[PDB]
Amino acid sequence: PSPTPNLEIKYTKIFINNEWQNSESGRVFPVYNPATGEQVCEVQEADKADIDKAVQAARLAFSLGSVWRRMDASERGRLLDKLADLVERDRAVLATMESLNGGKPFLQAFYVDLQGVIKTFRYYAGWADKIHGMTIPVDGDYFTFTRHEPIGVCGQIIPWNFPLLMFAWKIAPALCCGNTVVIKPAEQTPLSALYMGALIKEAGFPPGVINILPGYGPTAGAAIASHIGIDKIAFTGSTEVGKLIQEAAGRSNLKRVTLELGGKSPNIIFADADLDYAVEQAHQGVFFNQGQCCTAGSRIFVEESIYEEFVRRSVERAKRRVVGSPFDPTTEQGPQIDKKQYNKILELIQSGVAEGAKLECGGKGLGRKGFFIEPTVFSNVTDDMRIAKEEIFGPVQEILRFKTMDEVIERANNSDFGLVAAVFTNDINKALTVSSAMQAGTVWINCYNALNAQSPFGGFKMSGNGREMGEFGLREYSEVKTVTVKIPQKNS
Amino acid sequence: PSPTPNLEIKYTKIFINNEWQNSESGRVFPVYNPATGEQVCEVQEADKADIDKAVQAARLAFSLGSVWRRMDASERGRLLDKLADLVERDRAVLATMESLNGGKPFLQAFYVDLQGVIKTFRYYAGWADKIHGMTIPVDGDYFTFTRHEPIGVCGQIIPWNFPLLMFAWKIAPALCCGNTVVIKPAEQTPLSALYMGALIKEAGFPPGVINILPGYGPTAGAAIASHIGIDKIAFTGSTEVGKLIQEAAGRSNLKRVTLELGGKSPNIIFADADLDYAVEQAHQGVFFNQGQCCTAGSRIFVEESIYEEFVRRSVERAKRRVVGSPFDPTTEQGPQIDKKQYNKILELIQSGVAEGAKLECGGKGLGRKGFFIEPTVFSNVTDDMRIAKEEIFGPVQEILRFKTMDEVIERANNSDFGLVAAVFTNDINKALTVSSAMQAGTVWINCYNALNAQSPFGGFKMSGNGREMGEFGLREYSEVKTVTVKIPQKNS
Amino acid sequence: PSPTPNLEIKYTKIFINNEWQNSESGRVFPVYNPATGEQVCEVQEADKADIDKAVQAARLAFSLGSVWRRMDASERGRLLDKLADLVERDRAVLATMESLNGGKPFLQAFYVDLQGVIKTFRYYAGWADKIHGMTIPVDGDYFTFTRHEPIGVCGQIIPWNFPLLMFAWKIAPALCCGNTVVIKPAEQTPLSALYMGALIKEAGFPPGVINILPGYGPTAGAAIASHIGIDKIAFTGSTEVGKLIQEAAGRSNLKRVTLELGGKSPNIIFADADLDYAVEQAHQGVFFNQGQCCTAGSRIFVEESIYEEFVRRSVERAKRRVVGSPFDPTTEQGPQIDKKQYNKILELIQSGVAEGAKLECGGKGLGRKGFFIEPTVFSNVTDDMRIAKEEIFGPVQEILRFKTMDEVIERANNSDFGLVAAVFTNDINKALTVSSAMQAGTVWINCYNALNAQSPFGGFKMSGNGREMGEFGLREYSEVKTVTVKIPQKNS
Amino acid sequence: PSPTPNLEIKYTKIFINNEWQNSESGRVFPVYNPATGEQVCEVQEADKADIDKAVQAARLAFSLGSVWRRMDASERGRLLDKLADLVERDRAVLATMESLNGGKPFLQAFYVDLQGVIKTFRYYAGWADKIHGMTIPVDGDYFTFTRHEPIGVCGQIIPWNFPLLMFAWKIAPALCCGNTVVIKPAEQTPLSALYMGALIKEAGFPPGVINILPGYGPTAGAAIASHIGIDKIAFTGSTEVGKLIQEAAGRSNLKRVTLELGGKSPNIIFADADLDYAVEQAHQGVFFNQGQCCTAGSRIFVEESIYEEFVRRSVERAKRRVVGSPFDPTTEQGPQIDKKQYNKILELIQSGVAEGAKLECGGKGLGRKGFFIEPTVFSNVTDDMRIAKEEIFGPVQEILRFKTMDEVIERANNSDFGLVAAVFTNDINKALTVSSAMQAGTVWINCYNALNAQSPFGGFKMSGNGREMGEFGLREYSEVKTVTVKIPQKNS
Ligand SMILES: CS(=O)(=O)c1ccc(-c2nn(-c3ccc(C#N)cc3)cc2C(=O)Nc2cccc(F)c2)cc1
Ligand SMILES: CS(=O)(=O)c1ccc(-c2nn(-c3ccc(C#N)cc3)cc2C(=O)Nc2cccc(F)c2)cc1
Repeated sequence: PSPTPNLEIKYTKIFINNEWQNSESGRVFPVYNPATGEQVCEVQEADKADIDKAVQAARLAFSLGSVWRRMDASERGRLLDKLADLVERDRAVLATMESLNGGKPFLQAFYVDLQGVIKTFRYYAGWADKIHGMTIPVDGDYFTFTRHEPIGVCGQIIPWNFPLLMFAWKIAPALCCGNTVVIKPAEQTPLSALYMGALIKEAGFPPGVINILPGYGPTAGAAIASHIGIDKIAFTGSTEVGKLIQEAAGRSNLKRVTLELGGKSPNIIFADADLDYAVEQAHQGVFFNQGQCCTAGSRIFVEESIYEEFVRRSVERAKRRVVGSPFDPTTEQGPQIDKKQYNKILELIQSGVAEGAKLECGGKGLGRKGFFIEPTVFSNVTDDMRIAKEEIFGPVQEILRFKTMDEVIERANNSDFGLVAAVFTNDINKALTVSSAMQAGTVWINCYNALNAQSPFGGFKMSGNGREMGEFGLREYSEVKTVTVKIPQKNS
Repeated sequence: PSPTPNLEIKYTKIFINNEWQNSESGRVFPVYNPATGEQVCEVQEADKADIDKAVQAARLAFSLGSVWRRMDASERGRLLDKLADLVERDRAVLATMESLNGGKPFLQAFYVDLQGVIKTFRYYAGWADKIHGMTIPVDGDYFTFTRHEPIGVCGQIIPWNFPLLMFAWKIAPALCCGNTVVIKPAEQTPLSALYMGALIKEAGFPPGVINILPGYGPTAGAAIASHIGIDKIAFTGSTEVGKLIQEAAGRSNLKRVTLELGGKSPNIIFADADLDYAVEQAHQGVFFNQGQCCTAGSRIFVEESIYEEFVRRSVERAKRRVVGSPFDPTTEQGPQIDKKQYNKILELIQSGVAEGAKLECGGKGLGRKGFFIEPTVFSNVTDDMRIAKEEIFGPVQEILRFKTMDEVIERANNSDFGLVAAVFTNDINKALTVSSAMQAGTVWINCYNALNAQSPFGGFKMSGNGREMGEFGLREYSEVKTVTVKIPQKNS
Repeated sequence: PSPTPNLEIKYTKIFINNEWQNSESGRVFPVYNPATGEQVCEVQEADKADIDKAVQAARLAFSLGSVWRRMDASERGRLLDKLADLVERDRAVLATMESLNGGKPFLQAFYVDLQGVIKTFRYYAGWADKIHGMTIPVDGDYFTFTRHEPIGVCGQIIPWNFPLLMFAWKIAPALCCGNTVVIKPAEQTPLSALYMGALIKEAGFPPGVINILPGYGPTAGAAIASHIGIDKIAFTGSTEVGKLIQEAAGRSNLKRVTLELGGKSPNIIFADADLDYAVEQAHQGVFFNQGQCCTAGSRIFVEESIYEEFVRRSVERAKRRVVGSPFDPTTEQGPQIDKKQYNKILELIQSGVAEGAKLECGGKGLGRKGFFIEPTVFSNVTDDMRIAKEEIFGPVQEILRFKTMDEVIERANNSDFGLVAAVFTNDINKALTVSSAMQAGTVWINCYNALNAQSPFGGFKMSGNGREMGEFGLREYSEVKTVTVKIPQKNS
Repeated sequence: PSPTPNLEIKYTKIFINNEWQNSESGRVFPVYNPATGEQVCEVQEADKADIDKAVQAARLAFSLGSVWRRMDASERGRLLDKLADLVERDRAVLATMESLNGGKPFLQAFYVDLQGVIKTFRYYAGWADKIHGMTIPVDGDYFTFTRHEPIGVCGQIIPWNFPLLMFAWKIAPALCCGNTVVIKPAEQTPLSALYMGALIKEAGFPPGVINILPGYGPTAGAAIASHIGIDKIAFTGSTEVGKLIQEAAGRSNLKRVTLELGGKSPNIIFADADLDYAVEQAHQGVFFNQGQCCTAGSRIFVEESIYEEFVRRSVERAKRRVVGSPFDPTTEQGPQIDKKQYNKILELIQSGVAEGAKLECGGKGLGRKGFFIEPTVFSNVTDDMRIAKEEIFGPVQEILRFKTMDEVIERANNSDFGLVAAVFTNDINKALTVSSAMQAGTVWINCYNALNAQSPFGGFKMSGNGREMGEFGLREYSEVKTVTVKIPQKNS
């Protein structure tokens, strides 16, 4: 498969009540190609004026007697299935948008990102009419049962590293439970989300059920975060910004909050692991999606006996990593998202050099246009170094060394982040000892980034609150109502 | 049974690491008898220095490979079953200690409060080894499972409405999941919790698993909220302080938060019901626990056919409600908790007379000695009156009128709270339409505040976040960890 | 919608390994139009020889490393969704087949049976990747989890009253869990099942996963019931044959057994109920699909206060019930399935007149061709009469009177059949009383025949073993394997 | 703990309605200690007349509105926890009378059989109030929920090799769900079950909730199977009788059947495991309880590299096992249950020495101090010997040899039995591939026989139907009833 030639950007307006609207201020903002820097198009810039309108529509679409509220639970699933069909039909167009907007390699956005989007919508389409309450045997002459209802208007804010995928992970479980959505995609990458508005209208969702508002964080985002008519907010996923999301939630109307924040995920490589397999898996664990994943990956602990051999082949693998244009089927790594990310990475690269880390390869930017960075590897990294803490959303792999399994566990847990961990060993005792001792929401054994629509995802400690994906992602978007009836009889 | 004669307050210290301690400052605050104003005793006053030492004890008792961690989950239940036995043994003392401290009648404290305290422990004693994760059939050659691990150190702040019940409702699920507890009772009523520390040590819980710290809210409670070493705060109290708890969690720790806030809960009485049963149940929905209940039936909606009849028996019975010492067996209504709330119950009962509301009996007090307030009935209330919109933690009963069911549904959900609602009818259709239409976490049909260890609670909107009790109460003290293992084949 | 004009019966051979085979004996058997008595086509007759080939085809398709065993669970759902897509395209053809071969009125086969067929496949298409095991916190240093694996080859026998719907109800849950199927439709109505064989091959199901063998009971059915290579049997039909299935299973290989055996389901009409609603619903619960429903409300208990006028309204409703050709849109009632059922109904109608029942209307066969019978009503049918005890599969309504809820509860339960119940009342206490105090797998309140893909349904006593549909239908097609790992330290 | 000195069998009569009765015939049957051959006491011999009397008692205690029905589910749990207390109190008495009757070493019966009994009662004491149904979101104006209700009278037939452990594993889940029980202990060892009848009436269970009917299989056991007043049967015994049980059930009233038939469980041991640990767990895998376990533990495969070192340390441990009297503390092996069981395994011991298999030790006995067969170790056994395929419930170890993981999985699955498996290895991929490829209900990794109260236990293939001893054990004793109510409007 190949990218769409030229490709027209048809959808650049605000999506409210299934109509394309201009911004109330008339303003727009540009969207760039991170591989070249060219301005790709311009998008309506939503502000508090537009956010209030979408909440108004989402509230009306959620009132009793509404088509969305009345709709059979199985029919909410059929709409999700219909949406997944339109995404598969336009799988090549949406993958091209993700490449042009996010700098992701095309074949990556086609076989990974778009695959996850389709499978997420298909998975949650099956959960619609299977969200069960319970009947409970309470003391006394009572009949007590439990109803799971939708909370209401759900404001959602998603980031730029996985634009379409995060868009799916946010709306699929929320619609599955019958909520209405007001979602703001990242200002850098709003194109794939706006195209989703066209498919949503094509699938037949009632008006106002899904309202997409592109705009900036301090404007549209802060309007959502403190809106008194919004009942639940879901944010992804900077740990710093997430502090204010949960700050404005409590100061406004006490929304229920879900967070999917960052992490400095460790990756333990015991000496008794498939060496050729571990070096490639730890490399893809760091360098996938230009290092722009919350599930990196940065801290790689390797046992000393195989440390110098692991470092050697990791450097060989990093040097041959093909960095180039996203539309090229040989490219493995695209550019970074923007200049601010590009600057912050090179700063963090220079901090490691100025602190005793061995720069084995790379170290600076690539080319003159866009935001390409060399695949770089820092050796002899210690726990106190600046690059040891501080997540680096870039292609920088950092290899540490360790003795004793008890030491690597204490160090890998010695962190305020607890999103993800990965251990590589062939001893079942070592694998289950570490995985049960890790303070992380997802722990992979002999793999990395093994994500799926069936397995829940989310971090420990300051890596987020609540879990997405799987059945446990449905618990974020429901509200338990208990009903107790006085019974004359009461029998078993 | 009979109140314990000449009972001394043996435990007035601070419970850290299964030991009694003084304030690091040496400060001390007094506890009062609201039926009399007498100073009961003096308790140590904890603060940031003492809270820090409680977190250190709780963090060590939660350490990997601790006694509390390696312990079989089944013995976690037998430890909680043992606590229930000690409470059952010392039942008369605790009901006495709750009567002298909280101002509740001894027999109600004996038959209601402690019956629920005992049941809550025995209930969660069985859940301890029945906390289940899941193995997920997932795409690709993988084997994915989850394990429900305890979050960690849990800070808990309970009010004075039910000093012992709220204490049990908090620590029972937390310890059942395997957490450590840094709990802070209310300033007015910290004694029943301090005796529990003795039973806790007597039962055999390892030192540090439960830390009881009496003190002031803005002094000790804020130290729990802002402590970077606490993984989760669970708060029950006023809605305004719950917003700060929400804000204090985002400003510092991003800890998981469970709030349980105010009420102002509707009580819909239909014409086809039993007036004799509905009058008394609605009367006990207001005046139970001296009107100091988050689930108090504030607004009563009576059908137009039977309203003036409803008020007649209501006011009639409300003149027979005995208000006396909480130790006389005939007494049903004790005193209000203290002077700040005593004056507040009256400033708003003045607002009722000041507005179009029509008083039908009481409204002043008794002189007496403590903080006793007359059983007051109001009538011909309108929806916009301040009193039909202010959470009154006092024995005042406001009785409205309604015509159609569609009107009473809109008038009931028109409030920012949403903890509780109740319907009284014999019609199957009216009982089910109204019960589903309400926006509350708990809906009763032909009963009121019939709670149990089973079934969750609750509830909606600005009244709380999450649910205690039932199975779902456990979900707020667990932590879901996903483990994915690469497998060579994957069959089935 | 209109029936397909002159319909080709294209698929009349045995379906094994996604191929069309002739009978090893070379025999064929005829299929008849129950409304005209004329022959429709000839079908290959499956015997013990053909059953043997199907078993080894289904056994081979279930072997480790096969396509069906290694396929993602989500893809087993994709194939089920595609199968539902192919049914909705050929919805008019299959409804024509079922109307032609079963005597059902066309519009009712199009809007009820075919709707349930589609909704069933869609519902179970979602369950595939959502069948979860559990992780259990057991005593000692262990890690215990559970997998739900498919049982293996499932033999299934379905009746003739809902040929297509029973076909979907049986193969959807079995395929959802990953089993292979050997299914034998009733000899009277094998055609729509054989057309499903073509859709299965078109949908892309691997060969041998589904095998359809049309034939007779003592030949095809008996060979399935006693096959040593078949792991589970699922029979739906008469209670008499249900005893032989559970017997042959014990004599062969102790294969698991599911039974749906029907019964004599009561319908209780209280004077508190909507009379005109209950008259119409209870008349639908007796006469639906020519009275050939296992859930038929054969015994209608009516309160004496409204007995004589409920009876009269029912007689008027029966006298205007339109009987005619299944292809005519005005027809509500078609013919019975064959001469054997036709005679059994006419003999039971004679027993009612003999034992002293008031034949209020109808009671004799209508016309010369086909197997049409007049709508029939009885009265004062005391519990000892034969029509009150024996299950009638015909358009015969039987009305009893009662005096007390406690009396009608005991009378309705006095039966070896406990499949389905129904109470009509507007009081919630009476609705809770009967529904909880009855021995029936499904209790409908103020409705009848409200079947879903989401609700279980099954027998209590001699009316079946286990359930189908809902979540609980899946547990009858899954083996639970427990895996326990000795782990080093174990930290709960 | 020492065995009770001169214990007298106080309880010798049949237990019906919490009363001791004699047999309706007056016939009695003698019970023997197989470690002395001397007759110990005489027990009333139950038969059809006594079985009919117990069913009528069991049916009345289950009738609607009874004490057992109306009783709160949580108090059903308190009654179970009370039984566990009395068992731990009379722990010594129940221990010695299990060694006197069953013939097991006293400290084994004290620290194994009794530990399992107390944990089983206390594990199911918590499940009683936590059996939940579910509310279903179905299509249309309906509200659908399910209730998990007890089936009714349940007949149980435990074997002789774990009289008290099987007694708890049977009645605890049944009573947990609210059933009534008619249980028949083994004719070889009925005494400890009879004492439990005293502890039952001591604990306070209503009369008739549990009835103990000591007798013979072909006499009283068959009266349970063929009784039309019993809604469900649970066997546990030999595969041959279990086939007859499902025939007697299908021939009568279609009662639900769950069997625990046991068989030839394999045990794989790879060369990368600790030999000290592997040979010891393999010894106790087939030598525990004098080899009279369903698991067993029979076919022990060993990799080539360590086979002739495995047998060296095995025959060391075999001739080191101190056989003797059950009361001697230094005794590890006891006597077989009786002479016919003693006679069949010697008939099979010669069916290896004569079938070409090599013997390593034992193979005779030690006199006639009882029915003692000395620790015997085989070697060089092939798969199609009568020894490696049949019912050797004695202390016979069968050490096989295998080469490839693929080969031993075929050779281990090649069995009509397959109740349990076990694999010893440190390789993560080996332990995962083998454990998933096994056709067994329980498979252990680096352990054996590690049964716990929390984990379900059952059999695959022909040993056979149903699961017990977990959450899923509850499913076996509950009936699912669906309740659907027509509501005025959806709103979902
Ligand atoms: C959240 S709350 O602080 O607002 C509150 C509200 C109501 C009650 C309450 N109230 N009553 C009550 C009793 C009698 C009458 C009368 N006449 C009126 C009310 C009973 C309860 C109650 O929870 N029981 C209970 C029972 C079993 C287990 C358990 F854990 C708790 C307690 C606290
Ligand atoms: C179904 S069965 O009749 O085939 C059978 C099989 C194994 C055992 C068994 N065996 N052992 C065992 C003990 C020691 C040694 C040694 N050395 C070897 C095996 C322990 C058990 C056992 O169930 N424990 C248990 C523990 C806690 C709770 C509970 F509910 C059950 C019992 C019956």
